[PDB]
Amino acid sequence: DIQMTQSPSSLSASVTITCRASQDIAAALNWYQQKPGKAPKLLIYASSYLQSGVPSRFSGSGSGTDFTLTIEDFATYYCQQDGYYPATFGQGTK
Amino acid sequence: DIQMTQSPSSLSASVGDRVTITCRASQDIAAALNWYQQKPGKAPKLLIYASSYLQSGVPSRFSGSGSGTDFTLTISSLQPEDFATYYCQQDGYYPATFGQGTKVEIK
Amino acid sequence: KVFGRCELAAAMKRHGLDNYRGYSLGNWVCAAKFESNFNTQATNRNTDGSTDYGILQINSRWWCNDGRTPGSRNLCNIPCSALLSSDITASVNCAKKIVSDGNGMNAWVAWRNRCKGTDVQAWIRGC
Repeated sequence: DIQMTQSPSSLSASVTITCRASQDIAAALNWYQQKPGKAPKLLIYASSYLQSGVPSRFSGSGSGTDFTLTIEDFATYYCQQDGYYPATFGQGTK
Repeated sequence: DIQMTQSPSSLSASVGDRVTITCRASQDIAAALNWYQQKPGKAPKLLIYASSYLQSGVPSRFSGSGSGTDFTLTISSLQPEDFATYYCQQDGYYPATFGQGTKVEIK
Repeated sequence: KVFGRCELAAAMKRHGLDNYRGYSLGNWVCAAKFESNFNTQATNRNTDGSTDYGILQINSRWWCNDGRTPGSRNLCNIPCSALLSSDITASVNCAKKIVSDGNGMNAWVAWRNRCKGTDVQAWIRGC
């Protein structure tokens, strides 16, 4: 399995998240936002393609193995690679 | 998009009980339906791929079936380690979409 | 074997399916997902007596020979139990024979109904 390591694991912050793949996944990396007891919602597809309805303050970047998400929005954020079987998530950042 | 409807929303049963969770897609998605397990404090992890393919290390008490619109995940002998929220996800049409999840608790 | 999305696209592009007969690469990946779930060993027996084999669900009455299928034409001159490999060579090669023109992907009903005319490039996005 391709292990997705996010850092940091937790963040306190008042009104930049990293994800690292163990293997080169090119740009096949997606970002998800989950609020508590809610389903994950897809924010960004293929590194930087924002989904319709997601505000511009959310941007995404990176290729190969090192990726970034850039910041109501207190939630857990997950990266997920869906280019290689099995699709995998990182452990999240809170 | 495709709207996934999952049920029930939560459940609680005893060790050894048979439990079943249903997922209904808003249109026909063939077998392009996965099940994720999210244990507390953890990421979602792929449990079943494409309606019925068990992922490695997943115990054979889990299974899944369905093709088209209606899908099921069955845990044939509920165990305390299954304490988790389970999500279905259709991955046949962009964008991939999740069900609302089912929290499973064990007396 | 079960392929990942980008793993299958890359394999298929090396095998020359990218733009083959004016069919862009996303078309073939889309068709494989619905037909086989990217599973090189998927087999589905039809009520018509034929069986479909492999990552591209190639038929035992027309294209391959499984030995249990009456009226077997085997136009790809290959036994069906060869289309179940982890290498997709035999499956791509038979797909190239099947799609002889710009209507050839209509050989897959799933491609016809699900993928035709949609944004198939979506399937290779990020690869």
